[PDB]
This record gives sequence, structure tokens and C-alpha cells, in this order.
Amino acid sequence: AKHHPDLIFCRKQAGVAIGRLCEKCDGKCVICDSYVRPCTLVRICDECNYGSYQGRCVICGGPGVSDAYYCKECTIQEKDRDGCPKIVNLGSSKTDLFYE
Amino acid sequence: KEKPSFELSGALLEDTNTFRGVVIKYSEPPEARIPKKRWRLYPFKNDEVLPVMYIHRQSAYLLGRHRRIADIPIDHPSCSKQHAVFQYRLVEYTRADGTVGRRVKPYIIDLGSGNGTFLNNKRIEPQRYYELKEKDVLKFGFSSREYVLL
Amino acid sequence: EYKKHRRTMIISAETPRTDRGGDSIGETPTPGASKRKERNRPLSDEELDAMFPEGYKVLPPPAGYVPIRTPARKLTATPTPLGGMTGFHMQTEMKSVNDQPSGNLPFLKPDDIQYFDKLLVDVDESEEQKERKIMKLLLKIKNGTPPMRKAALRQITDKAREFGAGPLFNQILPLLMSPTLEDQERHLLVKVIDRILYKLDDLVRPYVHKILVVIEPLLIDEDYYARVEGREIISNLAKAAGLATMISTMRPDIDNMDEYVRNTTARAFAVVASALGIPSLLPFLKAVCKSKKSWQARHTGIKIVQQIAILMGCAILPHLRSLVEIIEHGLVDEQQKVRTISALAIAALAEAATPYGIESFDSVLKPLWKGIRQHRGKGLAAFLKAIGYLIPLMDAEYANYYTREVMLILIREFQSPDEEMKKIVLKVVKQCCGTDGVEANYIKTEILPPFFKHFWQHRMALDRRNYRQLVDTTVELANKVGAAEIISRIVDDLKDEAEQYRKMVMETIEKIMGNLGAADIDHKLEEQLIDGILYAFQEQTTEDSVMLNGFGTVVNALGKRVKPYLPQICGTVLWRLNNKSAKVRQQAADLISRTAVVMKTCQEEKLMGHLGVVLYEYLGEEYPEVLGSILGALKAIVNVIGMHKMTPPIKDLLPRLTPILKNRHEKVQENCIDLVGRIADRGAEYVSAREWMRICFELLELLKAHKKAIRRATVNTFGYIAKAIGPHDVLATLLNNLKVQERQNRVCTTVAIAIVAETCSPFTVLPALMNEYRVPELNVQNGVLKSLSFLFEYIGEMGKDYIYAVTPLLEDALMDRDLVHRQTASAVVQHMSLGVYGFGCEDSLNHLLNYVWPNVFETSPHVIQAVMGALEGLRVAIGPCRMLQYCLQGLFHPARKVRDVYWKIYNSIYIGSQDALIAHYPRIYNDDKNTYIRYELDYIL
Amino acid sequence: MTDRYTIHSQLEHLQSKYIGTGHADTTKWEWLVNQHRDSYCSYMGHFDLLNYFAIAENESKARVRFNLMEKMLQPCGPP
Amino acid sequence: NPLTKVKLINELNEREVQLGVADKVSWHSEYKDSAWIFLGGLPYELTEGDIICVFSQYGEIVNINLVRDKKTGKSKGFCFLCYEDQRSTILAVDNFNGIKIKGRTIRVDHVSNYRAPKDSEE
Amino acid sequence: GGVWRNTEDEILKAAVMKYGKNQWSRIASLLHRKSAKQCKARWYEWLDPSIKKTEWSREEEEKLLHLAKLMPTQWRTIAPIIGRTAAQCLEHYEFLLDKAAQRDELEMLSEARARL
Amino acid sequence: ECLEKKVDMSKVNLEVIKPWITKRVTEILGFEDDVVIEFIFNQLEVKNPDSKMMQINLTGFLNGKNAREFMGELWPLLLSAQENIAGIPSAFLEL
Amino acid sequence: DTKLLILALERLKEAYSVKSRLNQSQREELGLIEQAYDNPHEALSRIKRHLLTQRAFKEVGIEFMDLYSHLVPVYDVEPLEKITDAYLDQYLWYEADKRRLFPPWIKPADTE
Amino acid sequence: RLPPEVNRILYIRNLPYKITAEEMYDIFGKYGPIRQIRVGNTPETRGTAYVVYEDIFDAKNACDHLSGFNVCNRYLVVLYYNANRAFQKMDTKKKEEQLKLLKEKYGI
RNA sequence: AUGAUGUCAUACUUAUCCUGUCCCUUUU
Repeated sequence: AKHHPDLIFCRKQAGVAIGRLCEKCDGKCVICDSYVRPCTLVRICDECNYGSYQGRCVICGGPGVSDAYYCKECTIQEKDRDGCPKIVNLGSSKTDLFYE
Repeated sequence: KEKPSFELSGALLEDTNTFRGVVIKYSEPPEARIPKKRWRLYPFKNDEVLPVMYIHRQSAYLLGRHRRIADIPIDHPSCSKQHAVFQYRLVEYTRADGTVGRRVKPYIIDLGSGNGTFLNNKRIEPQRYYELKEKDVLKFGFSSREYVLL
Repeated sequence: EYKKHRRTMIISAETPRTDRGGDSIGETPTPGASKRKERNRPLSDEELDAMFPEGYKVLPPPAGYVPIRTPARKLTATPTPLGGMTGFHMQTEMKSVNDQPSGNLPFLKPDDIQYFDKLLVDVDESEEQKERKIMKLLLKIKNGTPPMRKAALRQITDKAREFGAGPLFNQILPLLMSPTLEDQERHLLVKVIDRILYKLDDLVRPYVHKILVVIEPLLIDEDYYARVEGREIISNLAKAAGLATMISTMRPDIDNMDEYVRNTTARAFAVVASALGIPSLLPFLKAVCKSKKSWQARHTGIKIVQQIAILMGCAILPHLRSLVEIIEHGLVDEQQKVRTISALAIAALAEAATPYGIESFDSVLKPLWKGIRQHRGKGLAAFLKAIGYLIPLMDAEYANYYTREVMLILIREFQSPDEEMKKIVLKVVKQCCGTDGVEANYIKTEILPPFFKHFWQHRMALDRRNYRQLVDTTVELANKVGAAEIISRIVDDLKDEAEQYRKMVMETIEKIMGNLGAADIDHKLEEQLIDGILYAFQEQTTEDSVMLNGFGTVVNALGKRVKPYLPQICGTVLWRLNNKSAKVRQQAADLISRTAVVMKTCQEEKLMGHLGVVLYEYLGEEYPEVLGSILGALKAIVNVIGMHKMTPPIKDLLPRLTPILKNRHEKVQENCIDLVGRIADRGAEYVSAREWMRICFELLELLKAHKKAIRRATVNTFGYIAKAIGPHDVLATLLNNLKVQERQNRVCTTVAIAIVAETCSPFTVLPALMNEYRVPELNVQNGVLKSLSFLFEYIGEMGKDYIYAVTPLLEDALMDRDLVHRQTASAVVQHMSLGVYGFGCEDSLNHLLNYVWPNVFETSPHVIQAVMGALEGLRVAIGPCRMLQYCLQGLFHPARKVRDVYWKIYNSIYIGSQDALIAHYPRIYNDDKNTYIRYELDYIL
Repeated sequence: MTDRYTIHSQLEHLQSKYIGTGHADTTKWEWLVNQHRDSYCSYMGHFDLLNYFAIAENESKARVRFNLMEKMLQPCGPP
Repeated sequence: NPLTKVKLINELNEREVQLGVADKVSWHSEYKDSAWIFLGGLPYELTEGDIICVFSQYGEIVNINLVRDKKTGKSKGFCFLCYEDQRSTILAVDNFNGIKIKGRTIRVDHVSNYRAPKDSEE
Repeated sequence: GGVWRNTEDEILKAAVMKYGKNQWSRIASLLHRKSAKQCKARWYEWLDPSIKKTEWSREEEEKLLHLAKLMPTQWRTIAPIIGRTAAQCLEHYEFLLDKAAQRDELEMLSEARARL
Repeated sequence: ECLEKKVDMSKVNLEVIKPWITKRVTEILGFEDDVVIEFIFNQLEVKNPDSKMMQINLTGFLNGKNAREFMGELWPLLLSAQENIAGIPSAFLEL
Repeated sequence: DTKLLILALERLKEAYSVKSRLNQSQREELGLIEQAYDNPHEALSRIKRHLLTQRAFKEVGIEFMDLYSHLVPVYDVEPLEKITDAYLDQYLWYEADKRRLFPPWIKPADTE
Repeated sequence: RLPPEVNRILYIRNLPYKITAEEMYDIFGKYGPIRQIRVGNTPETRGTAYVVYEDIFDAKNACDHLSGFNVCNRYLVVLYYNANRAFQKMDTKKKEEQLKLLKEKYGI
């Protein structure tokens, strides 16, 4: 996105697990990364939500509280009918901040 | 078939004093200290003091017939590996003035040799605080020796 | 002491294996000799030439000093016993030395000299020696200022293809191998290894093992982030190199004497198998576990099966059958380890085996159950682990019998001192007794008394894993046998001395009353409850949520059964609300915050008077960490009792809040801004406008916050008060900012311009903004461009009009003064383009697309991705046909650049709306070998 | 049988997985065959377009559908 | 797993020392009223007299008994010894836990259940 | 710190020409990189208009060579006397001149040394 | 090369190919290992194996020059076993 | 070396910061002090390089204080120069007492 | 009673280009018998040397007393030399003959 | 008179981000 250009999404097969968002990343969109116009809910992959991988945020990856949703600008642009956008990789973000 | 004994095992004693390739016996007490008196080992095997070893610079000194345990070998075939151990330690004694204090003096005690030892043509028994001084005619072997130290 | 064998690892196929055979044979020679009878073993001149690097001589001096060195041993005893001493004379008295010789050259630790000595000498400017010499940019990465580390890091990234992997790793692996290595320095060298391994692909093949030897110790580590990094870089290495490279590389470490390398090597195969997939690597494994040489191998390979189970986890599912078919042959093996680790690996499998593939484990069972009878010690517990994870996967009929058999041993084995044991049998009790096909009364009688006897003790709780797992198991037993039982037995322990134990039973009660509900609880036990919870809460050694969330959940679960207990509660709440200054104030405050609703619905109004004015009084507290909790409590009190009923009428409260905003720190800033938000949104009439506009001019600099949520609440509030007043003044006060501060929140003011433009119709506001683009100051020009962007993003449909107004200005902006204009303006075109869709304004969007179109070419990431979003929105709004009519000629153009880009675009147009493209592909004539005319469209009735 | 050609991966990038997107180095015949296959798929998917195509010709709907499915592989001759 | 028990006991003692626990809840209320401590992981060349001499630094042991196995010298590696008071057992579990004695390290913990012949893990 | 870039040096020269010389706090409020003492030291070291930054001759070298032996320390005292007055060009010239030119019984003895 | 003809391991035996593969592995790698025998067992376990994948797996393990000759010797013996109606190579008819 | 540097920096900190006052010069002094207490070997490197190299000095500060009987003027120095000179001073006194160079005549020292 | 990272090899620097191996052997020969010593004869490595002793504790007493020890005008850089790094220039081989010997002579 | 590589400051963007830990390495 915005917060991270080197991050890669999962884009796996869509399952029946509804996605969730963390308390620090509440209200933020997954594709458009906006805060207004939520139109479609976020669905997670089957391998992305299993055991300890269930109930986690898609973007933040932390403890999810509320369910995540997609932006209406991404819904009208057909950017929400793609695969599961689970953040798998984590590069150049929250790595040197742990040392300080 | 069982026979547990709960006695003193050798491994706990060997782990406390562990040498390079053998066990280490004849440990000094806690009252050992570095000597500051004017004393040097003058060895005369053929009335000529070729070598000279400082006894106040080192804390431990082991001489034997083995090259792996000892640091420097010795040319004495009639002496065992553990025959005599001359170590300096400040023991409880009185000076000439009568005041008590710490005096650096050498300790003389037999370590249980197989043939014993002799000093100034006289055998000395262990566990007896003998007045050891400089220029003593000692023997560094179990039976006899052709070399004396001063 | 186990891990420090790392320090003994020297740096780095038939020859490779030939070496291990000789290594083990020398081990048998030496080991044998002692029976026949370390690093100090004497050495040989070839071995001597082996250690030191290139360019040194072993030339001696005279023929009378080497004999001194030989007598030195004998004379180390002899001459130490001889005359010697040193002295000094008083006499009057050149001093050379070297720090790092360079323009700056950030400093060298006294040890690192050994590595970087070559840099110290100043000889310069006369091939490879100059590449090693210039490669000391490493030193700039290791030690120096952060900017030096950044710039150095890039410079070495782009020189990868140049220098090659050989010199780099040759000059790195010693450093990453250094005994004095830091935490940070380690991590940074890991970073450079990654970044260079994103490029080098075929090159690394000789160095792969030479890498892994240092890296595999990262997999076993106390730090977690170190582990995820390690797994990542081994993933990049294995995928980077070839499969056969990895395989053929890593064999000799399987039979290596030390088990350390075997283990970490197993996790290595786990990572590489995640990289290149299970089926590719299967025949290797399946070959390994059947190796007839020695057991250690099979032990390793089985451990590999396990670590694959942990790593891949849920994704094992397809090959589960083949994997089982591999592992099954080790359960019956004569060696023990292989059996143990085997069944353990079955466990890991089944645990990653989500409710399915039961029959794949099928043939495994019948031996296991049999083994359950005859085993003593750890292997037994391991089997219990496996069977434990299995049982949820069986049928409640077969698992009825089998379960009822397991329960016996499960009972008998509670009492073992082994903590591994207790972990296993614990989680077991969870799965076996958390089965729907198990009867309550049987558990109530047989299990619970020994369970609370042996398991609940102060050995457990002090440990971490045992703590958690215990919590879970107890929670589930509550889930079956019911609530009042478990709680009723563990209440008396709330009053126990130690903290951690109290914490444990407290969180247990919390989760229990969370799930089952408080309805089951009787009266007396409820008295013991509330008293227990107060008592435990009155002594807090550390600050933590467990006690608080615990209390809150207990009360909210009890509902209004708690009402008789309030005066005791809140009495404690006020008295504690003094006592501890910095420690407990914040905590009692938060207690109020979470108990608000309960103190409301039961209609105790005196208590709301109390909390209202009492808390009102603490707003002068100088300690921020307290004050924050105070404001939070006020917040929660606002959400229960309404505006006009506030016992501290808002006229009092709000201006008393206003000065606090200088607090800066989020602790007071967070809750404060929040509350100003709640009141500013809800009532908002109680306060006169003058106060409000002052609040504005105070809010303006809150945008320096380092936290995102602060700015969040801030902007939303600013919208609320924008409603309370009306647009023009406040949007002017936003335009007062020239966006000089690029740090903290700047564009945030832009967002305020957006939301303000929403709160009352932007149909009013736009002319002011559009006029304010005139100002010659550039950064605020791009600022108002952003304001348009977010503006259309929030307004959506309503832009069906204002498009025209913004159109010529976008013309001026999109026509480039400087790149940021084109970028931001393009984003505006995007959000406009999504917003207006389908309403028939496309024409002017085409006009703007003209000026958009030249910007297609550039290497700047933000402008190219911006333009991409732009042309995507323009795709959906205009329709593909026009897009494609701009994208045709660029596809086949001779240059590489144009083709790269126009094909990127054409792909973006292609993926979406691929169905609607059909009509618009032009007519393309047919050549000799191929017919390029689609004649179907030319069929005419 | 040394081939020295292992199109496996590099740095988890590119790796085309879709069909009909195309590249910058795409030939004219491959793009024409992909456009013809997309046109055949759009004719087979749309019911009104298939009805308008079968009403003009004297063939039936299922025969024209089988002819369009048979002409998909080699519908214009791979370049 | 074989040597992780002493590490787990040391981690529990470190967590009890760092969590701010008093003397009443310092992992002693669950192993109270019993001076019988469980020792496991000893060397195969250690006798009962040497273990009784090494474990007498914190007080005189009342009843010590080594795990008898392999009819030749009764050697299995485990040992059970009851001290005089519970404070001596607490000091032995707090000081002699995880220490090294003649090569391989041993483990010191409390059982406080009964006297059983086969209760440790080899 | 104190990198003394050229764009900062021009701004410091403009602040010295516009504001004044005996007002160091007024010149430090328009640079955002150095303090007032560092700005005054830069103005007295490199930004001074009377500093002779070039033309090293043999008369000044002979003056500095005939002054470093009379006073070995206190190079700041010989800064304005030699004429350089930069307090660092004198030490650099001394280092260049040192590197380029490098490339009772006792009395009884001497008494008999003349009598023999 | 010789790895372009399609073959099938279901029409050929497996016990007669173990000694020739063991001799080829002892000639190539010098000694006898357990990873190469397991790789040869996994390469013939499928009913329709891949000659190019087996050649890549042999070039990754061995040097490549001897691995190409080993693949060319294993493809011809498998072809002679699959072409025969019995399902055995030419080295099994004599002994 | 390091033991002497810690002692001298402790004295310099205890004097220059006591309680809740500042400047901007004193702020840079406290900051360099904290950086020295964070990366001590680098600071010892800095001090050694300065003491062997830089034979110059920056402009020191002075304004007298008035114990109104006899005024006794008190001089102030620039920060990093003060730190380096302070480690030099504690070094000089350490080697002086180890050498017993100043006699027992000049008796102002560590009896009381 | 020793840190593990120290090894029998010591990297020694701040050496003159004229320095003699006589002074080398003499000085360093205090602590124990020399396994051997190398000296850089190459343009970059001139001024550096590596010392190797029959025992580690030798080297420990060495770096103890020889820390910042003086020669000519110089204070030598005395560090414990690292391991691994650049090794594989040589190989693992020639184990077969010696192992065959110990398998022959003692017969074990 | 553009453009080229190059050591070196300076602004700008990413609504970039400040409580992250071993709740999993337990390898002889």
C-alpha cells in the first residue's frame, strides 16, 4: 500500500472465514487503504485462518477485534473480487523499530 | 547383584583437582601465600649450579618422571612421580621477639612415598611441623639421590 | 552451554562426504586410544598452513633461538625457578599508531581491527584486492551513523552483480561468525545477506552450505523475530538456489556426530520444503527414513517430518497420506528415539490435521494403543501426546471405546513429577474430556478431585506454558461439567498469598464466566466471589489487565445480581482512589471506567454524583498516566448518563478540559481528545462558540502527534465542531497552515478540509479552496490538490457536478510544475473517476485523460503507481474501448521501454473487463501461415 | 541430457499465472490467437450473441457451439 | 526433554524471583509438609555415600536411598533422600537445582507425594 | 557537528553582512544547524573577510619557523602575529614543514677530556 | 537427447534395476550412500516417471558428466525392458 | 582506561547536572555525556585522538561570581573539550598517585 | 575459567616493516612454546602477523600482559584471532593414510 | 549549450512507524 510498498499479499483461494481487523488497524481498508465508504466485507483464505491463524488481522496481523471490510472505491473497481489479501511477508517495517 | 554403598566416590574428588591427564593429589591448605623472602633453589648435582628455579614466583610446582603431567622433566630414575612436595605457606608460628604474625616458611611433610625420604641423613615422618630453613641437605628421591638443592 | 558449539564451526560433493568419514574415523581412533590407554592436540605444518590466510612467512631467525624455544618447555619450569626481575631508571625521553585512516571512517572497536586491519594502512591507488579493499563499506554498515548504514546498504545492493557473491561472503561470514557480535549488528548483516540474495541467483551455488552453517543457528533462538528472519532468508536461499543444490549440499550433515547440526538442519529442510513444496522433496525423505546404515539418520529425517508439520501446518493436508506412509515404519523400530520422535511427529501432523484425514492415520493406531500399555517414561507420554491430538479426529463410537481405555492410564499418570508428562497429560485431558461423547458425572467423580489436587500447585503457575495450558484445560472442564463446580472449588484461592497464582485463578474465573455465563452461580459462592475479587484487586504488585478485565467481566456477567455489593465496591474505589499515587490511581480509575454501565442501569444516582464531581476534581492531577485513566473514566461515564443529566454540567466540564491539550503525551492526549470528541459531537450546544473556536486554535498543533489514533480522533472532532459552527471560518483556519511541517500530521489538515467539506455541503466551500491554489507557495498548492483527492473520495456520487469546476484546475496542476503536482492531481483523477461512475459525465474525464496520458513514462515509484491507479479508475469510468484505443500502438513499438509500459497498462486493462474487450480488438489482416480475421462477426443475416 | 534451462523462480516476482494477459515481448500471432480465443469464449458465453449468430446461419445452436469449441485450439493457426 | 526439567525449574525460580513473590508463595506451598526431594539425572559412577556427603551441606539427611537397578551395583541414575526439615529441602531445591556434579549435571526438585521406587524418568 | 557546507557558509556571510558582528544570537536564529558560539567561531575562522586563505610564501614560513622554537606551545598567541590568524593554518603549515623536512662524574670526565 | 522418448515404469520390473543403479552410483560417487539409492527408488516409484526431472536430480547430486551417462544408461535399460514382452532388460535374460 | 573514564564522567555529570536546570550549551554537554555513557570505547577513542592531535582550543567562557568579600572569577569551557580534558585530568592524577611524584610536602590530599 | 571465543591464534598488528623475527620469537616466547608464526609479506598485509602457541592459556597470559605492549614507538594491536572465515582454500582430505596408520599400529 | 557518470549536502512523498518480545528452539 501506502504504509508499505514492498509488502506482498497472499491472493489465495477465498473460503468461508470472514476477515477481521485489529484494534490498531480498525476502519482501514485492505486494498484502497481508506477510512470511508465500506461496501463489502473481507473474506480470508482457508490456510490463512487455521488454529492460531484464526481471528488475526489481515493488514496489521495482530489481535483482530472487529470484522474488516473493503472500500466501495475498490468494490466498484473490481479490486475486491481478487484473492485473499492476507499480509504474508513483512519487510522494511517493524524490524529496526524493535531494536529502539 | 545390587550392593549400593553410599560411600565417598572418586569422581567428586577428581573433579575438584583435575590435572591435564592424571589425578591431582597433595593439595595445599587455604593458608598458602606468596613468599617474599630471599631464597633461591640452588641445585648442585656435580658441584655446579647449572639451573636455577624460582619458588616464590610460582604457586604450584610438580616434578616427576612424566612429560605429560609435569612441565619440565627431571633426570632421576630412582625417584617416583609423587615422592616429595616442597611448598611454601605462612603457618602459625612465633617470631624471635615473641609477637605473633604471619611468617613465610617452607612446609616439610611426607606425602606417603613407597621408600620414604631422608634429609641430612635422617628420615622425617609426616604430619609433624619441622623447622625447615635454607641450605638444608635434602633428597628428591625415594631411596637415594646424587643431587642436593640449596 | 549447549549452543556455544557454534563457536567451533569452521567455514565450510564426494569429497565432502569423504571428509565426514575421515572425521568419524578419527573420532574412533582417539576415543579408542583412551579405552586402549581436545583443541590442544599438537598440529602439523600442513595443518598450520591451513589456518592462516595468504601471504605470511614461517622463516625463523638464528639456529640458537629455536633450541631456546625447544628448551623453553623444560625451561618454563627450569628458568621460572631461577633469578629474574625488572626495574626502571629515571630518565628524560616516536609514538606511531593508527585509527581508521579515511575521510571519516566511523570508529573501530578494539577487536574488530583483526577484520578491518587492511583498511587501516593508507597505501592507495596501486584489481580484486581493490574490490576487497573497497568492500570495507561493510564497516560502514556495521558501525556508524544510521544514514551511513542506509546509504552504504543501498550502495552495496547495487554492486551485488558487480562484486559477486564470493568476495562478499568471504568478507562477511567471518563477521557474522564473530564471537563478540551484537544483537543489532547480527540483524543488520542478516539484512545485507537478504538484500544481496534478492539479486544473486545462480551465483550462490558454491556458498549455500557455507551460508547455512552460520544461518541455521538463527532458527533455534530465544528471539522470535530472529527466527522469522532466519526462516525467511533460508527460504530465499533455497528458492534462490536449486533443489538439487540444496539436497546434494545438505546430506553430510544428517549423520554428523553432533545432534545440534542434525536438529537445526532438520528445521532447515522444513524451510526449504516450504519453499519448493512437499512433493518435490518427498522421494529424498522417503529414501532417508528407510536408510539401513544407522539410526541417527532416520531420527533426523523423522524430525524433519515433524518440523515440516509445524512449519507448513494446515497446508500439509494433500500429502498427509504419503507422509504417514513414510513415518509409520519407525514406530516399531528397535531403537527408542526413532520411536519417540516418530510418534511425536504423528502428533504434530494430527494437530495440523484439521478434523479430517483420520483414515490416513488409520494404520498407525493399532500399534500405538498397544504401546500405550507397555511403556515407561518419556516415550509413553509422547504416545499420549499423539493419541491425544488424534481422538478429536475419530468417530464418537470407536472413540467411545478407545477413549474409555485411555482414561484409565490418563488417571493413573497424573502424579508423575515429569513436567513434560504434566504438559502432555494436561492437553490430553483437554481433548479427551472436552469430547462431546463423554459423560459429565464420570468426569466429576473420577477426574476433578485428582485434577485440582495434583495439577493446582505453585510449581505450575510460576511457569509460563504450564500456566496457559492449565488455564485452557480448566476452562474446557468448566465448559462441560458446568460453572459452579470449577469456580466454587477455585474461589478460595483468590485469597492465596502469591500473585501469579491469584492472577491464574483470576483469569480462569474470567474466561469461565465469559463463556458459561453467571446465571449458574448460586448466592453464597457469589458472596465469596465478590469478596475474593475485591480482596485480590486490593493488592496489586504489578500493573496488568488480567485483574481488571477479570473484574469487569465478572460484574457485567453478574448483571444486576451485583447491586447489593456496590457500596462496598465504590467505597473501596474511592479509598483506593487515593492511597497509591502513581501506582493505583490509574487502576482504580480504569475500574470505574469499566464499571460505569453497571453503576448506571441499577439506577444509583448518588454514585453518579460521587464519581462525577470526585473525578471532576482530579483533572488537576499532574501525573499524566493517572490523568489519562481519569479522563477515560469520565468518558465511560458520559456514555451511560446523558448530556443534560451530567452531574458536572458540561458548562463546568468542557472549558476545564480545554487547557489540558498541551499535555502532548498520548496518555492524556488520547483520552482527552476522545472525550472532547464525544461531548463536541453529542450535545455541543451547552458551550458557547467562542470557547469552541479557541478549542480549534488549540487543536491545530495537536497534529504533531507521533500516534495515528490521536490524529484520528482529532480530525473527527474537528469535523464535529465544524458542524457546531459552520464551514467558512474553520476551513480558513485550516488554510492558515502552509504545510511547512512535513513531520507528524500535515496532510491531516487536508483530511480536515475534506471532512469539513462534507459536514456542511462542499457545494458551499469549493471556491475558497480553488482560489487558494493561486498562492505561489508550492507545497500548499499540492496540499489543496490532496484536499480535492480526499474530497472526492469522501463525497462519492455528489461529484457529478463539481467535476467541471475541478477540471481546468487539474489541467493546470496536471500540466507539470513539479512531479508531485502530476502525482497528486492524478490521484484526484482516480477518486473522481471511481466516484462519478455511470452518471454520464465521461466527456470531461476524457479531456482530462488527455493531459493524464503523457505522464505514463517515469521511474519514480510513487508517480508510476499513482498513474497506475489513475488509469485504472479511468478504465472503469470511461470504459475500456477508449483506453485500449490509447493503448494499441504502444504494444509493438520498437523500443523496449514503450513495450514494457504499454504492456503493463494493457495488462491492467486486460485482467478486469476481459469479457467486454471482445468487440474492440480491431481488424487485423491474415498472413500466410495464419488466419487473423475472425469471420464470425461478419456473418450477416 | 544437460539442458541448462530450469524456469523455476528467481525472487518471487513476475511468474505469470493468468491466461490472456500478454507481455511486452508478445508476438503478433500469439496476441491474435489469444484475441480469437477470447472472442470465441465471449460468443460461447453470451446467449443473445450466440442466438444472433445461430439465427443467421442454417446450423443449430449445439452444432455451432461444438464447432466453436473445436476451433478454439487452432482457431486461426498458432503463429 | 531429558535435560529440560532443570531448565524449567530454573525458569520457574527466575519467574518467581522477578514477579515480586513473597516467601509464602515462592513455589513452596505446593511442595510443603514433605522433606522427600526427587533427584534425577545423576552420573552412573556416583555412589550413595558420595551423594550423601555432597547433599549434607544443607543439613543431615534422614533417609536416603538410591534407585536400585541391574543386579550388579543397583545403579539407575535416580535417587530419593529425605532431609531433616522442610527448609533444608527448600534450600536444596533453590541452590542445588541444575548444578553440575562430575561431568553430567543433575536435577533437584520436590515430589511431596509418597515414597515410590519407580517415579523418576531416565 | 559543524560540517560547514557552502550553502550554510553563504547564509552565514549574508547574516554577518546584514545583522552585524557583535550579535551572535541574531545570526544563529536563521541557520537551524549550529549554535551562536559555533557561528561566531566559523565567522572568525573561515568567514572572516580579512583571512588570507592562500598565498603561502617563504617569508611567512621563515617567520613561523623562527617562532615555533621561541614558543613551542600557544599556537593561538602566534596566530595574529604571524599574519595567518586562522588558528588552524599555522598548525597545518607547521605539520607540512615538519613532514617535508623529515623525508659530578660527568663533569670530572669532561675535565679530564680536555686535560688528556 | 536420450531423455525425449516417453517411457512407463509400470511395464518393467524394479528388482532387476537395483544392481545396475547401485553399480552406476558406486562408479560415480565412489562409495555407497543411502540418499542416492533412496532418490533412485523415488524416481522409479511413479508409474509414469520424468526423465528430465530425474536428470536434473542426478546433475544436482553428482557432477553432471557422469550423471548424464547414468541417465542415458538408465533410459536405455528401461526402454529395453518396456519394449520386451516379458518386462525384463537384456542383462537378466543371460543370468 | 575505562574505569578512569567512568569516574571522570561521573564527576562531570554530578557537577554540570544536578537538578532541573538547562541552557542549550549545558544541554549539548549533558547529551555528549550521555552518549559517552552509552558508547564508552568510542568516547575513549575520541579523547585519545583529541589529546594526541588537536593542539588548539575553542573560546572559553568567563564571568565572575561574588562571594561579596573577595570576588573569585570562575571560567567555563566548551563541552567536548571539557570532557576530554577531564578524562586527561583524572588520568594525570591517577598516574601521579601511582607514581608518588608530588611529595608529602604538598599536603592537601586524601587524608580528610 | 576462560571465555570461549579466545583461541590459540592471535592476530598482532602495528608492526614495523623492518621488524625481525628474532625480536618476535624472543618477546612472544615468554608465555609458551610457539606452534608457529606467520607474517604478511604482501602489499596490504605487511605490518601484520599471526602467532600460534602449543597451548591456549599461553596466549591468554600473552594478551593479558602483552595488551598494548610496546615495540619501537608502537603499541601493538593484540587480538584473539577468529575462526572459520576463509578456510576452504585447503581441503579436508589426506585423512585416509593417517587413520589407516592408527588403525594399523595400535590396531584399534 | 542540454546530456553523461560521480563524492556530497538540501527538500519532498509514502495518513510509514515507537512498548516489540521468546505463547513455543527446549537439540545430547
